[PDB]
Amino acid sequence: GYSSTQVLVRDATANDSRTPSIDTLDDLAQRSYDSVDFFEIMDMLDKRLNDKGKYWRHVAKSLTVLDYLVRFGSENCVLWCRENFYVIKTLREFRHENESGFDEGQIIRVKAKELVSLLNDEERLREERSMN
Ligand SMILES: [Cl-]
Repeated sequence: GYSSTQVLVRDATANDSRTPSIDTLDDLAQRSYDSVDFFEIMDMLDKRLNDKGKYWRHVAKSLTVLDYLVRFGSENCVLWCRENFYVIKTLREFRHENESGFDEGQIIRVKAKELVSLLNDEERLREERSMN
């Protein structure tokens, strides 16, 4: 019931201790230039970027994917972020503390602040994308 690309996004953002591999990130960036795949990718990231609490790994890993797409993927990836900028901005406020009382949300807030800064700086974004 999944397309190839959907399987790839699901694995890249799974609730586990792995970080998205460069191979998978590059696959997603390349596939984002195909409009059918682009929409499949973003729909899955939308779901997982909007997760919370003990499922924070879905959020963290989706933010990793999203940053990579903004830098290396199609222009459509940038367009999506600007449409959905409010949601990305809210991730700067993401909260979750684990059983040990450790703040698992901090990594998400840091990632989100860095992505918001990049998206707010058109020239820097365009320069990075051009060099990539
Ligand atoms: Cl397929």
